[PDB]
Amino acid sequence: PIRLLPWLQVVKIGGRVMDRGADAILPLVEELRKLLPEHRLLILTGAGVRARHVFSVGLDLGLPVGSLAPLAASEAGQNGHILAAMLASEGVSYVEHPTVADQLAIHLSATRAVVGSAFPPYHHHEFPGSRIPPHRADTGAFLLADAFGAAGLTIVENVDGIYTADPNGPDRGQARFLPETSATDLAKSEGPLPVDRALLDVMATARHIERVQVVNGLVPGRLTAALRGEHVGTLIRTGVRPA
Amino acid sequence: DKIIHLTDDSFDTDVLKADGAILVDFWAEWCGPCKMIAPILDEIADEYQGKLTVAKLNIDQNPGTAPKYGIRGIPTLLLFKNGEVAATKVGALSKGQLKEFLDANLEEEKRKREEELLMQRSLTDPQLQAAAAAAADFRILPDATVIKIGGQSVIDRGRAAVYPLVDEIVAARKNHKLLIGTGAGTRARHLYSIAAGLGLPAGVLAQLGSSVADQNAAMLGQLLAKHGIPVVGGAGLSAVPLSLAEVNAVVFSGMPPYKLWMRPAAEGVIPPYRTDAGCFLLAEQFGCKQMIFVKDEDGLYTANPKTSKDATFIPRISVDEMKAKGLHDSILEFPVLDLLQSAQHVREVQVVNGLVPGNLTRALAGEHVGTIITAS
Ligand SMILES: Nc1ncnc2c1ncn2[C@@H]1O[C@H](COP(=O)(O)OP(=O)(O)OP(=O)(O)O)[C@@H](O)[C@H]1O
Ligand SMILES: Nc1ncnc2c1ncn2[C@@H]1O[C@H](COP(=O)(O)OP(=O)(O)OP(=O)(O)O)[C@@H](O)[C@H]1O
Ligand SMILES: [Mg+2]
Repeated sequence: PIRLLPWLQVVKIGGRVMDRGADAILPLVEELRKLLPEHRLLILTGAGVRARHVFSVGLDLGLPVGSLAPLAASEAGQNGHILAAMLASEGVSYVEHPTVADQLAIHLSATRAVVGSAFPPYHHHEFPGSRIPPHRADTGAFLLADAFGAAGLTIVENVDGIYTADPNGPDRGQARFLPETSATDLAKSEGPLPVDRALLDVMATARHIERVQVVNGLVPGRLTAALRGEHVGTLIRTGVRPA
Repeated sequence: DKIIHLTDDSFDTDVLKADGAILVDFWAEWCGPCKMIAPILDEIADEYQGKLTVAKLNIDQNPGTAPKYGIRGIPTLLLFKNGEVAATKVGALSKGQLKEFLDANLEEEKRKREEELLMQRSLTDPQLQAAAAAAADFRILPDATVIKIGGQSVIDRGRAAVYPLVDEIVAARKNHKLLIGTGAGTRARHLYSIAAGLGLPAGVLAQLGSSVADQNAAMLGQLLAKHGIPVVGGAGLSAVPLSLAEVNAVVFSGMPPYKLWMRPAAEGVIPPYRTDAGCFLLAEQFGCKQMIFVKDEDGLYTANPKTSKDATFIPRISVDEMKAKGLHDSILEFPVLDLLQSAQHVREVQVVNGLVPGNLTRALAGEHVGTIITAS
């Protein structure tokens, strides 16, 4: 399988990072600004806390998973409009799912970076089993990053990376940092992760992307570093054998 | 212990001016049924840490408070919510009967803490995932049924296959509410072969296949237009409610909207989720009555009957029984059976021979003809 846009750098901004407002966003916008003359970025944005509120209302109404996914996905679309507005003076705009899928090469020939929703357009066709949509922001970013045969995917979280337990949870003392992991190893272990369990499932079927680094967007320089292959967070091996 | 020993004076600041639910025991050392509930009561104090606060008021030491609330029995448990008596429980209770009472009153409080958990904890967390599964199940179109009109199996054949099925559809429509989905076929097989030839990913192939399924929906929907049955899409299905209500049927394109975000297969660039998956998940999402796959064979056989001199027909089979038989080629895409097991609304599918007259009408009326693939 051919790499469609091999020069592409896919960067996913966590929804919970957006939720932090001006304190997290303003520095990140400067980091992103300084990155434009270095990389040809596709900046995909997560949903965060509003998706939870749409879930709490949606589930209280008894709505199925396929109803909740578009709703959740809409929130990611809004953080995208926010981020793109901050980068508008740099010629950056939020672009919709049909435009990402078909006209990305033109949009990236026109500008240095474009913002899009991280979430995939599964809509009604989301998978059952769980009342919570499985194919979320991290999953949607990876499926798209691997589809385009891009140079890489970088997840921008509000934590240093993946830990043995939630670092902001009750057992935070018994949580230790993981500099490296396998998608297989994380899938086997049960409990919470800063990434979707669906992302690890889709990484098993990956074609091009070998590692996905999870980095702290609240620390300026991390994203810049990760994009240069510098190990500044958790590297997740996908299980795509090199040459 | 977490149990607070109250006094006549302390009752204003410890009970009335205290936030959150409080359970107060109006007890006395002489009272037999008190001596019985007392160990049960300091036990629930720990079992209900942060949920409820237990309080005790010995009447013999504090005799003022009891007559204020009309306490004419011992023990009497009063559940205080913001300085007002919410619920009362006079007499002795068992361990289980006390929880039964507390829970039936603290439902709104439990709902509020579960909501808080759904907004603080990660979506990957198992406790959050388990609490969500416990939510209510709503069926959007429950009296509706989803039908797949095969691309290669029927639409690619043309008039001889399509025209009779249209007649069955226009008629059945009077009694049942139908969501008619289309397949793709040989034009999609050709695109796949060309695209694969170039090494294009499944995401790209998925978009190609989608168009053939759109053409078939446009062709099928044209023969039904005189009957008022419309063709739907737009990735939102905004037109489906009105059409199902008024004309009782719609024609949609069976392809999932995944496009470039299509999950690839284990190996190869053929999209694993095609029109069988697109149709099934639309039946699963709306919470439809049944899911019927209209094909060119009586149902499932031991092997492909087009490439088998003698194959045994299977009228009823489960997905586990199918996987265990190891099907070389199935009547339906392998991932549809994996989705059928995970399904919440459509816990079985039916395959019928649309080339045989009446098969659709008979399957629609509920009568089992062809193969029924059950989830468990
Ligand atoms: N094993 C873990 N390692 C690291 N963080 C964890 C782990 N388990 C849970 N967490 C929690 O996950 C949080 C990240 O939240 P989450 O992944 O829901 O947000 P997001 O990625 O910004 O959102 P979105 O899915 O909308 O893009 C961290 O702040 C941390 O509290
Ligand atoms: N064991 C089997 N039993 C019955 N039919 C089988 C079996 N193995 C293979 N088949 C064949 O599998 C085919 C499944 O249907 P078909 O290929 O027409 O898909 P379709 O509904 O047109 O979908 P698409 O849009 O992907 O083309 C049938 O033509 C059938 O003859
Ligand atoms: Mg995350």
